[PDB]
Amino acid sequence: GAAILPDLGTEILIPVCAVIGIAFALFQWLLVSKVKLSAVDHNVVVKCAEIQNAISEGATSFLFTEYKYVGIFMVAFAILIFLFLGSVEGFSTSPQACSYDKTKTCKPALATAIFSTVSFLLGGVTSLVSGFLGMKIATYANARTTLEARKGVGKAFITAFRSGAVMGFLLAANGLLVLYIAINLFKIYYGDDWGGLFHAITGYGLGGSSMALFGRVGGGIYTKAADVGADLVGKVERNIPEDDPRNPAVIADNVGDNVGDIAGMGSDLFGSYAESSCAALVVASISSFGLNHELTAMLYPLIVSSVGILVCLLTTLFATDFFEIKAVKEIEPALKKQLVISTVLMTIGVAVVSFVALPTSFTIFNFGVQKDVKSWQLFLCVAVGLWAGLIIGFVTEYYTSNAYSPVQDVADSCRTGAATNVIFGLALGYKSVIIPIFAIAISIFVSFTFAAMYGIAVAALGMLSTIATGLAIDAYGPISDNAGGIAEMAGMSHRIRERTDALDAAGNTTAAIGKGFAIGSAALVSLALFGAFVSRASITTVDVLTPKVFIGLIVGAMLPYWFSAMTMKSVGSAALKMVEEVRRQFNTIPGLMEGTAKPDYATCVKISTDASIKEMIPPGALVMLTPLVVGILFGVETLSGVLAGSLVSGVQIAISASNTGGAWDNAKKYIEAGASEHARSLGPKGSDCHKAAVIGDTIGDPLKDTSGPSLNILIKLMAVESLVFAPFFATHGGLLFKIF
Amino acid sequence: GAAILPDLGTEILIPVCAVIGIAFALFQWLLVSKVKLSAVDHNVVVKCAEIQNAISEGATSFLFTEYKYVGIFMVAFAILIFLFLGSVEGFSTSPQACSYDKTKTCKPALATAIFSTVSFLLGGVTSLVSGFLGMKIATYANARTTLEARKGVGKAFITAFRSGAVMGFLLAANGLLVLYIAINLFKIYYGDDWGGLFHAITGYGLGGSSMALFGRVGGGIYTKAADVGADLVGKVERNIPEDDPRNPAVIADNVGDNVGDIAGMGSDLFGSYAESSCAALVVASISSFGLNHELTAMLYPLIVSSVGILVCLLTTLFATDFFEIKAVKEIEPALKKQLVISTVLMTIGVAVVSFVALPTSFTIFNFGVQKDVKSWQLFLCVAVGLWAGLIIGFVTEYYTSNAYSPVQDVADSCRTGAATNVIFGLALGYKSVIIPIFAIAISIFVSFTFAAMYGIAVAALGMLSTIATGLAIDAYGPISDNAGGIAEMAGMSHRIRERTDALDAAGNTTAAIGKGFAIGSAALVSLALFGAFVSRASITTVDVLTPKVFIGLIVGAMLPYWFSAMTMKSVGSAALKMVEEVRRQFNTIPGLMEGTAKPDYATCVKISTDASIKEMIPPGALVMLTPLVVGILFGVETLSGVLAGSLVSGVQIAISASNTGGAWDNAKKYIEAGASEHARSLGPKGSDCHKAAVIGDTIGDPLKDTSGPSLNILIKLMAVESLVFAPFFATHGGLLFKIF
Ligand SMILES: [K+]
Ligand SMILES: [K+]
Ligand SMILES: [Mg+2]
Ligand SMILES: [Mg+2]
Ligand SMILES: [Mg+2]
Ligand SMILES: [Mg+2]
Ligand SMILES: [Mg+2]
Ligand SMILES: [Mg+2]
Ligand SMILES: [Mg+2]
Ligand SMILES: [Mg+2]
Ligand SMILES: [Mg+2]
Ligand SMILES: [Mg+2]
Repeated sequence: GAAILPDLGTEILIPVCAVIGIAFALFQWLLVSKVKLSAVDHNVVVKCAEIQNAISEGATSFLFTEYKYVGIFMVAFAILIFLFLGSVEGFSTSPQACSYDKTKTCKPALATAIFSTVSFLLGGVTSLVSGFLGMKIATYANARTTLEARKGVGKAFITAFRSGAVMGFLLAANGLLVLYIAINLFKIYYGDDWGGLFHAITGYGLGGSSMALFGRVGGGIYTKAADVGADLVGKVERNIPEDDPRNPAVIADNVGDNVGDIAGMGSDLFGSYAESSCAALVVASISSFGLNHELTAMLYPLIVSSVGILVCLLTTLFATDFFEIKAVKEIEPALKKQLVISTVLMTIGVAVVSFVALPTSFTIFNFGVQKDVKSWQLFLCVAVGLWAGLIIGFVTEYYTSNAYSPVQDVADSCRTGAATNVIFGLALGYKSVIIPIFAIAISIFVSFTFAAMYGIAVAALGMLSTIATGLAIDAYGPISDNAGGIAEMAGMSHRIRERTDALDAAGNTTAAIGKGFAIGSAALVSLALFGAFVSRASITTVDVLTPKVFIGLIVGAMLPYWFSAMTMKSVGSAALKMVEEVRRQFNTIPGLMEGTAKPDYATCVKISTDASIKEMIPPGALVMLTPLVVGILFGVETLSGVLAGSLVSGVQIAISASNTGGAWDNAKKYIEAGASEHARSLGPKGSDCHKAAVIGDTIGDPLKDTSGPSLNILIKLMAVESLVFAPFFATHGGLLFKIF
Repeated sequence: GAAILPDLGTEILIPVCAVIGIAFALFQWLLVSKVKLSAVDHNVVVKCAEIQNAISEGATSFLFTEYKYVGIFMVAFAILIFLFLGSVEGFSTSPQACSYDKTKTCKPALATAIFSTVSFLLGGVTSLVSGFLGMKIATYANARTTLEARKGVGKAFITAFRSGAVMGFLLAANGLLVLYIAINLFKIYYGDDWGGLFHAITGYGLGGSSMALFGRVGGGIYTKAADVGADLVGKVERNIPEDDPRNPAVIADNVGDNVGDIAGMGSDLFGSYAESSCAALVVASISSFGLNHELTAMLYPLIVSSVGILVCLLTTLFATDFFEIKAVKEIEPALKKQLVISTVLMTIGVAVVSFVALPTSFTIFNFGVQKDVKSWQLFLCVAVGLWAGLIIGFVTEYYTSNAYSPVQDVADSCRTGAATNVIFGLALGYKSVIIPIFAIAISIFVSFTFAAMYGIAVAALGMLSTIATGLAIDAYGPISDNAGGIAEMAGMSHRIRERTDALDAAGNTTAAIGKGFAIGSAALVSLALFGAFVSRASITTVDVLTPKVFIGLIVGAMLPYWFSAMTMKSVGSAALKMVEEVRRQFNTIPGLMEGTAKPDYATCVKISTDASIKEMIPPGALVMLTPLVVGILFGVETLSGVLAGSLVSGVQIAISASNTGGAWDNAKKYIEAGASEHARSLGPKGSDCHKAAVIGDTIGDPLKDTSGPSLNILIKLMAVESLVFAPFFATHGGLLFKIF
């Protein structure tokens, strides 16, 4: 029948939790504000503050530029959405039989065409705010982390983690709240037509991820162009420290961290959150929950997320208060414990939520038939995703942390030069896919078996139920990155850089981990969305052994490579420019190498601004146009193949790129830190071994920061896009087969 | 209906063409014998023949070693083939109703369990002979190519190309003759049970690809460990010319070209040919050709191959007689003319064959139903694969020859160091997959529609119809590669090496093209076998949106990466050892760097001998065990997913790795040749640009020569293997689902 938790209870619980998540984030921002500094040893607090201003000014500046374009694109694309969805019923205004129940009347397809546009814009905008907010907190916390490092690793860790949590909590609560608001607003018009309500609502994730795609690639190109240029000429050529203020590309590099690893990453994960929620909602909308108009159960995913916010708050308190770091070897397990604790607490949280928000029996729509599902089967659906996530974290840590043998061997291979470094690095990344894929496959199998597409979507959301914490441990990294950047630029003592280098190395692992969650959840949500698309397209069977499906499958499997070709080439080209620029300034500015002359930072900022803004367009277009072109020309069966193929194929390359990139970075950190006999025998900085690592790191740069992480967006974006345009491809698509 | 050409004529025609092909091969060998030399400036000729002997001894010594292990394994696996297939009908000896026509009676399954073992071993042995005969001609032709280079490139080119033709006509004609024999031999037992006959014949391809997986991987690891070692210490560290007899790894390296790029590749393409024929045969055996016992049409594939030889013979004359070569500008065009001419003639050829060897109307088995097909549609099926082959060749040249921009930009990117070289090279390879996939997709759509799994399989044969030429142009490369290594080692003039370097460069592009054909044809044949596998396993539908298929799909898609992880790491490790070794000799043996002392070659041969024999086992096991493990534990649905997944995923990485690898190679050559202002700008040899390219080149070594090309075996092997064991899996597999 109904659940223990009455509807009005749900309607209160959700926004209350969002409000708690927001209040908690503000509180943390407030605590961080205790670290004082101003640009008006005293000299060192003044240099930190000016550098921080430079970075802040650059990051805010680029985003406004980027968002202007993306914002325009968004508005264009929303028009396409209205037009195409609107034409499905020739823009009629009349009601129609509910496609999920012929006996009832549903709102016109036109309404949905309109509201899908509204949720799209909503998601687009929210995705922009997610990246902008993360950027504001990161550019605020970076120099404060630097100053706090004067007292030790532990203190700096706290200010970087707290701030990472500012972003995590803000993003989760705001994404939750907006969606919650959107649903309640849409419902006023839809009333009893919940299928229409929730089918319109899915624009929200389409919005989120479209904007994310450009945010990730734009930011991604911007940052790696600087990073490669700065590192190659500075470290490999001119034998100076990494973020040396003599290096004209350092400002661009550090801004790059906020603009890619933060803003782009933030948008990326918002889209993950939005899509997973949306995919669970559409399926439930025509399951027993939606048909019987049972609000609490319908909003199950949002209740899961609300509780995630609370669990993550708790988990946060452990790292922030109940515990203290005194030694560097403690940083990574601190971070790892955030995942362990949250996963355990959330397992209990989901149990409770599954107990009180689900009737013990219900039906889940399953390709035209109401499948009987029990609430303990559902618990296992979200729990299996949540646990697959954790497994993925552990495996990814094992492959990217310099505490373990894979990366150490990679560093060790530097002893025979760059070529062996790269071979080992590539080999490592390839190897690293094995277990996450099994974890994903297991997740699919359990969740698919128990509750079809709905179960799979709820597994995705389970993997993202602790998104607040996931984001915190991840956002922690770029802030720690800037901290050391600012330390070197501020001429602070070697003790500070060693501390930031410890934080930053842990950040590399944490980043690989976040990528892992992004890929894992993306594979889940995409499968669910694929299934939903299939019903909506009135496809009876996706048969791999039909010519239309199979050509789609193989072409779909190529797109991730097409996409990587473009993004790699962009970074490669922009970095080539950057290096020529950096060399020139060392070669022609008297006193630069000497330390008496100040370099031109703006020119480097300009090179990575010009390249990113321009070169984000073709890959964005590839992804976004593909479902349209394929659906219109070849049709829904073929598009089917493309969805499956880009899923199973993209996922392998996404994982191996992000991990290979991470492994190289930390293999270099291992050499730079020389905190063991092995490490030292590879040093010191400047050695042939070290420069070999730098070469690896630098090749890994676009792998793990531009193409790699955007691949998960490629996959999940094409999937909501397809679901949103499904009736339009069903009705007006497959032209090439119609004319012939 | 039946065909113009009588069964008796077909029985005569086939071996005549085979005999002709062998007659033409021996002839070319005799001409090569004209270039006389011996061991036991004429001081050169003695040194060359001394050098040639170290290599010939090395190649031979390794293959025997390698073939000892493979042969043993070949025996073990054959037992499994007998046990597992025997267990289908409890090892009964009674006849049984035909699988395809219940009204009729068919031979015992046990009989087939036996013949499948017979054809398998027949295949393994014919594979080993293919690689061995290729090594023998190559090891005989290399020094002959060196000596005739004293009279310009043109004369050195013919001895090289004639020798390439020797391997190509022996392989194409021997695989044909044995198959033909095996069929007729098998017929004696099977009589009217053609279904049983040609299902028994499929073991042939399973055998060929089985004894090729190990030869490609094993030989690919021997070479490349040597290659990376010799080049990194030689050129990058000690600044001596490539293949300098000072370098203790040069003998292994030049042996490696024969043991990997000749032997391994020879076996690879044998598998490709055997599988394509066998695949075409099995669908035909239960089509109207096999039901109505129409022999000529039944052996249509073997008839296509037969005219293939003749056509390729004619085509070869154009390079051997009808047209000569002066400018190095001409070599690449001469090689590419061989593709174009053979493709045109053979288009007419297949038209002839299709007009005389097929009834104008017939039926093709189509997933349980006889599908009406017209002989002109079959013409199109093989032609589309034939032309797809040419397209793939052209595109592969565009992305791998240093006469075009992609590779030139890659070389150019060396100006900013090894990292930009690697980033650019990686991007290029990714890029390069687009058009070939499209070609493959088009071939599939056209062939699948017309004639189902038969068309597709016949499209694979179409792409391989000119294999005699394909092998000629490809084998030519390693022969040229050795010819330059011997020149250096014999200390002939700069002008000698500069000529072979041009021949070698042509060989690089030519080896990439061979890789395209291998990958292109493998995608085609695997899909047909997959199809065949599906009927044979009594699967109604391969539905992507089922838990069993989907987990198969994503896991299958991971396999190519797991396999690449092993093979890359293998070369990485062996390469690390080889460098440590070449350095050891350079630092200890007094006056070695001078030339007053002889390096210990045997040590370097041992490091690579030890690595390859050991390290080829796991990846072989992975590919061999996967169907068995998946089919038995999870069942034929999941294995369906695995097969589809490993196909669409593995092809992307196979192409991109091969092209990247070829690209870095030719970019290095480009600099080394300095035949333009731009090339000379990056030089001279020893320069930073040249070293950065060497780094890129040695990273690409395992990419194009170990992992990359082996992947096409991974895909096609798993497909035949799955087909052969289908009844077993259908009957006794799926355990994990039965018990729970
Ligand atoms: K990081
Ligand atoms: K070659
Ligand atoms: Mg850097
Ligand atoms: Mg950074
Ligand atoms: Mg940094
Ligand atoms: Mg890092
Ligand atoms: Mg970096
Ligand atoms: Mg080499
Ligand atoms: Mg070689
Ligand atoms: Mg060579
Ligand atoms: Mg080569
Ligand atoms: Mg090589």
